[PDB]
Amino acid sequence: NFQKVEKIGEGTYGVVYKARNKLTGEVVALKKIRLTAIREISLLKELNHPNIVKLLDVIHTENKLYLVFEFLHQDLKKFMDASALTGIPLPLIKSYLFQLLQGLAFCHSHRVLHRDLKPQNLLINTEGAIKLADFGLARAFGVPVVVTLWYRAPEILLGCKYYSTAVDIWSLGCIFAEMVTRRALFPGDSEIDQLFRIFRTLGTPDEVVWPGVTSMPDYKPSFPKWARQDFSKVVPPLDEDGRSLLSQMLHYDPNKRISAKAALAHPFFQDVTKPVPHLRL
Ligand SMILES: O=C(O)c1cc(OC(F)(F)F)ccc1NCCc1c[nH]c2ccccc12
Repeated sequence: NFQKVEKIGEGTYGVVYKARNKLTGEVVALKKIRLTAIREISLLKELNHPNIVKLLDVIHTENKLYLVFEFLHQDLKKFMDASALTGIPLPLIKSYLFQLLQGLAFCHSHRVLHRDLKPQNLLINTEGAIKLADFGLARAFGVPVVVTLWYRAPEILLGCKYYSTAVDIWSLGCIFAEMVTRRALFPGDSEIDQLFRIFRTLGTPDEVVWPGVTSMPDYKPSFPKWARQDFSKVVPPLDEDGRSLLSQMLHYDPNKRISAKAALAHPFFQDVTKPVPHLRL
């Protein structure tokens, strides 16, 4: 049905190809996934937002699951690498953050979580748009399907079984910091190394800042107690509006962590514009 054009990427869920519909000529991103889900997934075809990748078609044939997505040429990881020596201009960082919060507020309003946000899942086009892609919906929908931990919320790493929309805010805060500084904020290589990198920067959490943290499934009283280091070291250049918003995105307590909807009203976005990136395809 399709002419494979190139392999776009991997991820231990499946493989993604750029492909051309043999009959219509549409170029699409084709996701092959080896194996109540089929129904609720398919609902997403008609649930759409400018800052979410469009799921064109869902095809369950054989012992595999094919997902046909709209194709975009670039992602934020590639753009950030290409911008490492210059840095992404603040107005574009701001526009991207704003759009991603719009995308999250939409899918959170429909009670859909992403769960696995990372730069390489954020697609961008020549028109200044950025879109949520590669949702981690396998577990949530119950599909019978090396992992990056750098953007995982602390409640996930501490074994919370029933985590909330707040996990996506945490991940987006880590990406925000990375656009600003051009370095991953918390590049852990194990679940405990990820946790300890977070603690070394934001302080070991306790019941004062995060009620109930000490009762969490993987919390150990033996965790080292790091002081919180001053937040001025975290994303240095960024102005106080940006730092303020980031600090609310990185609150330990998911109940205190800012929502996508409230973050859209933060003063950091008072002068928000939509610049156009300069993309080499
Ligand atoms: O992005 C993927 O890879 C993916 C995998 C899925 O199930 C799995 F089993 F994992 F394959 C299911 C959906 C997926 N994307 C959904 C994108 C989407 C369109 N409209 C939406 C409205 C609100 C929230 C999200 C969306």
